[PDB]
Amino acid sequence: SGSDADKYTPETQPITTSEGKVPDPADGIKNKADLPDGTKYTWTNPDQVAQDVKTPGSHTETITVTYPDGSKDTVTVTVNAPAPEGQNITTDQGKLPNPADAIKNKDQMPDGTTYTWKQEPDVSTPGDHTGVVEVHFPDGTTYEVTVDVHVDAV
Repeated sequence: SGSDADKYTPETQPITTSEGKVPDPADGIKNKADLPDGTKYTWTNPDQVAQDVKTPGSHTETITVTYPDGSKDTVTVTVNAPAPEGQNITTDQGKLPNPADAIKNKDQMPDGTTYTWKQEPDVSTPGDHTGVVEVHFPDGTTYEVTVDVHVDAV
């Protein structure tokens, strides 16, 4: 059509965000310098990206690229919100750790997130065990994390 949208090819790159924060959609475009001066970048669905960033995962979002000729291109980008990550821990035979100890990035979870054992590791037996930590978000959602617990013989 001879439009800018037909001429240019915006390339996306994954966006990593922090808990609940929507970034500038321009952050999702790898080759902004390729595009005309004054090209605009907009979250195509602001409500969706706002809700998606409040939960762990790699979420598919769309960015609208508005060109100076009035044409537009809507591209797909990943927005990554942190998930609770397990870390290996060690405990004495018989002792069940605080489940929070088995989560490596508690600081990346929403303020007020708490932790339980959904499935406790069997600490009465020395050796390597897995347990499941339940991550309890303030908004009432939860996340299960399989974690490794080494039990030292006593």
